[PDB]
Amino acid sequence: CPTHADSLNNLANIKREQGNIEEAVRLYRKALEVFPEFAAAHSNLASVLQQQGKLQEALMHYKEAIRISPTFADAYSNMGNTLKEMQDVQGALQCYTRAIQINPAFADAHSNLASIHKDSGNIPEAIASYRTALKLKPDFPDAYCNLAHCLQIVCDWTDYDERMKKLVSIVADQLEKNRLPSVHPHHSMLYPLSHGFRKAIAERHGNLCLDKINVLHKPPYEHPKDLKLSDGRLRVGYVSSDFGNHPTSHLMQSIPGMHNPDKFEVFCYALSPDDGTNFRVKVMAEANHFIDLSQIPCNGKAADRIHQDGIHILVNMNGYTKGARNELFALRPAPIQAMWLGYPGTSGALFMDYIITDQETSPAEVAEQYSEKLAYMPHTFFIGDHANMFPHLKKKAVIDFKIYDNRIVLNGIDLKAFLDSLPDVKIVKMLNMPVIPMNTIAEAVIEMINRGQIQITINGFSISNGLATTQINNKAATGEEVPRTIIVTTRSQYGLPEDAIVYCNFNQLYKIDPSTLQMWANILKRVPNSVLWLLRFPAVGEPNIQQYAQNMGLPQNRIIFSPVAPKEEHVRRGQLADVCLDTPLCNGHTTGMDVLWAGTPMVTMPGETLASRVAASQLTCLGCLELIAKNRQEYEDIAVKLGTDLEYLKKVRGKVWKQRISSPLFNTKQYTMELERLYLQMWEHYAAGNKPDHMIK
Amino acid sequence: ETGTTNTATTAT
Ligand SMILES: O=c1ccn([C@@H]2O[C@H](COP(=O)(O)OP(=O)(O)O)[C@@H](O)[C@H]2O)c(=O)[nH]1
Repeated sequence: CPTHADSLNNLANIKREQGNIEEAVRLYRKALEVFPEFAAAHSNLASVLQQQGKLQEALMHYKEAIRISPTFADAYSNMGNTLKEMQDVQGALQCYTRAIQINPAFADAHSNLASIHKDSGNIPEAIASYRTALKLKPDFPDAYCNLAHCLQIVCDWTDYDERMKKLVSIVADQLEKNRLPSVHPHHSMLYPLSHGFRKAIAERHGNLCLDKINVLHKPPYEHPKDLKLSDGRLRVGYVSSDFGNHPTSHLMQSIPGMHNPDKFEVFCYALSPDDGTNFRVKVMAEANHFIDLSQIPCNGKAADRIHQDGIHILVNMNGYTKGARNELFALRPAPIQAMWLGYPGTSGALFMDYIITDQETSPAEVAEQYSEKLAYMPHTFFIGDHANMFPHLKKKAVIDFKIYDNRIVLNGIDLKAFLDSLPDVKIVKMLNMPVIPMNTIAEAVIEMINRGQIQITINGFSISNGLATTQINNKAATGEEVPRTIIVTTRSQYGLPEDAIVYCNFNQLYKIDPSTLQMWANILKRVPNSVLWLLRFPAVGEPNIQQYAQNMGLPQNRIIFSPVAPKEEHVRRGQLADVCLDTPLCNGHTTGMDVLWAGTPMVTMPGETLASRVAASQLTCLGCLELIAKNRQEYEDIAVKLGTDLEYLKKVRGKVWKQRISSPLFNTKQYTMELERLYLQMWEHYAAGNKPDHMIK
Repeated sequence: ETGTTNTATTAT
């Protein structure tokens, strides 16, 4: 009976909306028994099968729906969503374009296609497709919120106030009606949502993982209660999609090797395949055990593998970022599970026990913002591998082209050896600073830069144009290897003025909001002899920032844009700036470490979210509390003072340059020991039969 | 990875 099957299908659509996915599946299946050739039911069943992670089975049913009904546009668009999740972008594109070819007025298909454009980096096209979707279906939370994120990426602040109001309205309505918020947890920090909303958004996304592990029907795992089977060693497993050329490896790649093999056995669980970089080689070589879970796509089998290794503490380095397999944590194969380093926020999830943070980043009085218990590292939870990756930047020299520390810079592993070969190096007190006078050698270096030559040879030493590192050694440029040559970096390479203050910020532009640019405008207005240095990150955001700046009263030539650079050049060119102005909305995190390694003071204003407080935690560990502002007023005054009181700038820059070495900030050895102590407090607490509690001391 | 929207088809 058609009427019987219809009722089953329609009831299943209702169960689905209510979050009862298992019951939905049951009813779609009953519908198909009654009426086997029921296209709508095949397509709808396939949608919930996708939600349970049964992708191949979903594809089978979409194809069956389309065989039955060749112009079934819903089935094509839904099938594309499945193909997208399987990383078959071409297949998804073919489905969406077919669906729109069938029904040009199909809003969902326009929004789904826009998501491809967005993920491919084609923001103007994503924006155009999202706008079409919204024209067709004005009430469309997914399209609206993804559109708002596109606009954020390119700094389009048109009707920004109304935009924020609507985003919060949408999230409020979705949370009240028990639906999945269209704002992604990782983006929630960018909008004026309450802390309550932000935790709930994270919590509901974590519950998606549960839908996928419930179908597995696995019993709880039995966890070890002693270290006997591991000979007294604590077994730590690090789980990451980012073992390879990714910011996460640029921060912690040294840590697995620095764990004490007497007290710790380290397991690294890669969620990604080998990208062939030295980052991946290193972690694979230095971890006690390296397990490629990208070869075990079934989450049940992967979790089983983790459990069979006997892991005591399992560490989630992804959170809600691309490549995550949080289903592994939802299965709970380890007694203690902790969030660490990779994701700047709470999981909001029952299945994570601890978040590894610090007092500055996550003060006890805001513990309500987190679903995990706070586990404090003693200084900052943040770490970077800069001392290992870029030791060529530990020392520098300059050329007296007239003395400036940041107009024409030379760095190198072999720098001192080269300076010896010279009979006229002046040493200036400010360690100290070697200055090469304007002689024949200095002229040859400067001519290299002016002529855009790749490299020259002086007294047998190779001296490189800093813009040409990839042509000389591609591994040195990515940070996979330490450069061997003496490298030259100049303000002239980036069109920076030789005789003015350079304020920098090298973050992705999405971190900038109107309030932020206004603050920067004010600073520049008060330091007449100054520019702001930003990146084309992405390039299409540049004319927007320029418009809004001009609108705030700044001529165009006060803001200088540079392309995004290879990792090594990005860190090295930070030495050319006087001061970095951190973004209060979401701080530089990796980018903050990058700037400080260069010796560049960073002005920050910590907010209420974890992501807005990281730079202050880095600065506190570094020992520069004078760079941390308590409000916008102080941020502007600190920045203006650094730009106008040149003796104070010299002092503070010297303080950063010295303390990047003497403070614990870049000390991976000390960091690992402190992390090990925290791991133990976690373990002894559990071994004494206790549930997780704040480790804040 | 940007989320997508599944379309539910009602039987009539
Ligand atoms: O010109 C540039 C600018 C940035 N970066 C790097 O690009 C990444 C930016 O990632 P993300 O936005 O996640 O940084 P975070 O938010 O942690 O500061 C970091 O590894 C930077 O070191 C780079 O290699 N070249």
